[PDB]
Amino acid sequence: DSFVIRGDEVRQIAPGQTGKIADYNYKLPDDFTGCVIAWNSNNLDSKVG
Amino acid sequence: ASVYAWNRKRISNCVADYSVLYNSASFSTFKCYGVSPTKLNDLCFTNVYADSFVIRGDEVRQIAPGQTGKIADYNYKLPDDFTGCVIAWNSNNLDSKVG
Amino acid sequence: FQPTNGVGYQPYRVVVLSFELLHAPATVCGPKKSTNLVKNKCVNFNFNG
Amino acid sequence: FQPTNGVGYQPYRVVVLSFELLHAPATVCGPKKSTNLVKNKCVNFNFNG
Repeated sequence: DSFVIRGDEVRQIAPGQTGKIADYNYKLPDDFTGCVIAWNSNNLDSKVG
Repeated sequence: ASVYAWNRKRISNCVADYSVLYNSASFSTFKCYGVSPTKLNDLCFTNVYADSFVIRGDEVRQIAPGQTGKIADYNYKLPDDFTGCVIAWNSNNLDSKVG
Repeated sequence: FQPTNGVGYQPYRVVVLSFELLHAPATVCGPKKSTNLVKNKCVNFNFNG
Repeated sequence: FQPTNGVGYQPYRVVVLSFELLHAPATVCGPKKSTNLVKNKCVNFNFNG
């Protein structure tokens, strides 16, 4: 599952946390068996303006 | 190169298209002193010196005429009569590794 | 997104890998090399996980 | 530098272009294209800057 979020809401991508991404966008099960890989993409996903 | 060993390249005897620098949106800092930034194309210059280095984010404001700081005092000092532009962009992907 | 925005509001690309391991034959495995079959000896063994 | 550091402590690549305008002939000129020479008439001219 690949997507793009902001930095403070990376901590919401984990089993058992709350927030706008966890509630309304992407929810992880509590019995999740797997990994979460997050990296900064300021050069590719940001534009001046 | 690092800021203490900043790299100067001599640009001369060519046609310089400054529009490709200006229209592209990745340069977070584009500050010209003594020259209007949108009027770069019509002017002719004798020679151009391009000085390239890497600094952290709070040290970008010291690359300006008349400013002070560690980079201005010990690493890279611009003259008070400086004519030209400072073009700084984020390079977090290319110059940072985890650890 | 802007490149001047702070790391709390900077883009992060997130890939969430979910591994499911059922009572099914495994199709996703590592590149560990298959050795020759040595039988009739007391060996540690690893047959498809 | 670390990618998790805030934007004060993030890498920025800086190019300083310094133009010198002496009495020497100008060699670095922009992409403006030349026109034909018109003589004996009042014109508005740009002769090499």
